[PDB]
Amino acid sequence: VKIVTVKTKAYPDQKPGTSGLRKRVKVFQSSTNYAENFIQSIISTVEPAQRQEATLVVGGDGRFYMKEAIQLIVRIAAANGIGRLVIGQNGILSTPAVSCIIRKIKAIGGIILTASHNPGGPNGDFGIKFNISNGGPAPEAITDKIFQISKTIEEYAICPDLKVDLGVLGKQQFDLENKFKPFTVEIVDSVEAYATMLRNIFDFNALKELLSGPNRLKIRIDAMHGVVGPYVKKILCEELGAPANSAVNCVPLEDFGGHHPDPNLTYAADLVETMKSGEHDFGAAFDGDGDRNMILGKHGFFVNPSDSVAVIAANIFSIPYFQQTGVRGFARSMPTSGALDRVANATKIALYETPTGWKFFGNLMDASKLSLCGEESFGTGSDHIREKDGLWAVLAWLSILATRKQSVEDILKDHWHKFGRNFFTRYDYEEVEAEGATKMMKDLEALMFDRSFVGKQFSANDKVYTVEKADNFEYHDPVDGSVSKNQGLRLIFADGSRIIFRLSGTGSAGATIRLYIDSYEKDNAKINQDPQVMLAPLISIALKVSQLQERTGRTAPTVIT
Repeated sequence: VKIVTVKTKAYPDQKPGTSGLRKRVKVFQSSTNYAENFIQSIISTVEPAQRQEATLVVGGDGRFYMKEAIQLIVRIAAANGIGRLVIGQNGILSTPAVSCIIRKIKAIGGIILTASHNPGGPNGDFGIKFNISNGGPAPEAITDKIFQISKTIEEYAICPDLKVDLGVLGKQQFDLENKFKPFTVEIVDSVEAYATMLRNIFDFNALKELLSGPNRLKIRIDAMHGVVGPYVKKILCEELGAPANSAVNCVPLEDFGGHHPDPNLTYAADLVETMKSGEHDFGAAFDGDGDRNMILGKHGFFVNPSDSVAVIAANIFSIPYFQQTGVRGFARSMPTSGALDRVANATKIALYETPTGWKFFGNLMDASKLSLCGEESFGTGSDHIREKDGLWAVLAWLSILATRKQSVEDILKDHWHKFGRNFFTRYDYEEVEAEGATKMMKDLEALMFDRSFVGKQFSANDKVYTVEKADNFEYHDPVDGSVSKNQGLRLIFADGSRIIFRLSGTGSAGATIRLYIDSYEKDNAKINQDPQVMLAPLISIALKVSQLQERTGRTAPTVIT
């Protein structure tokens, strides 16, 4: 194989965010050398003397164009001095799977081809996420260095003629012009190391009795035609024994079967109606790269992502890994409910309120300060890998059903009687006109920081809402030193209820308003009722204090969660 150098011309817009460079498929296949430039810039943050001994892991959610880009990663990595590439079979590797192999085989990092829940196909989205040696996403110092290089890149090295086969397991070696050591491409099965990790974390024997034995928990798992389908089939059906019919949408399709792979009540509607009839006792959906999850009980009973991290924490010792490893810290992002705090306070185990996104979670985990973490945006994880893990949340849930022998609904009623209930909902007011929004935020801030704001009685219906605290949330990371300022506007009442305002403003399209309401109820009688009824007093207080119908003219939200 020949090593060629191609004189290219740099691109202005290749700024990789916390979730890698995400750009619609069209840009990648029509903008000459866009992919090449970004791949050669990623390879370039890796120091020459460290390249020959370096192994990079490669793989992605399976969406359209993933195979072309992998053949690009191989050719450039080869011509560039990279010794070895471990590619998942067929290029398929899930995001929690790639984190798992990087850590296992001590790889330099990995390149993951995924655009998460964002759709795929020719008129779909395409991303290139870079993960580093600890197995987690690259941190800002590395993402910006990729950025500066992609902006000033003049030329990139490639082996044009080289073409590995992705369906063949095993090792492939190639010889590169005059280079003394050969290039190794190793095709690994996609599920093996990941299931070997899960085997030592969970008690597969109890789960096999649950799913196969006379009692048989009749489950329903929808993998929405993304990367986790292979993993459901191999681990839950073949190894654990669940019927073949338990695994819905489990064949990775390039266009995700023309649908958004987003684990929520709106997009996993087919699973939600299927759960309503009553025949299944458990259901779950996952996103395109397998790191987010939706738990469903009997008849469609929605288990809220904030309640779920708290249920798993309240039973965490039912899982072999926690029994042997110990629980060294709990964590949630700030917009997520206070349910996890009610569980954490019942113990001498530390809780951390952090901004949105994994980096906050990751650093605590590397500092040996975090074992279980969750986000209200269908995200759950632990320190086994350095990314979130959808199927791990499902096996943790089946591990709690196995031990408990109660239905999902019963586990939650018990939970709310022990810990009280944190009613939670989330209103997504997608894209508004920036001036009104900034006004609403500055107004609110002013009003919130007053000498008479605090302690004051705000009210409606059965209870009284006394403002115990009110700020614009900022975080000082204990590990990398960064300070994330003005993360969200929040009103905190004395009973425990909260209202968080978060403005996702885009200097390209507009400004999205995310309204989060967390309302703590401790009464034995009010705990089991409907969330929108119990949350309406605090939602109208949020519209009456923010003056949303006023400054941005919006009446109802785009989405409710």
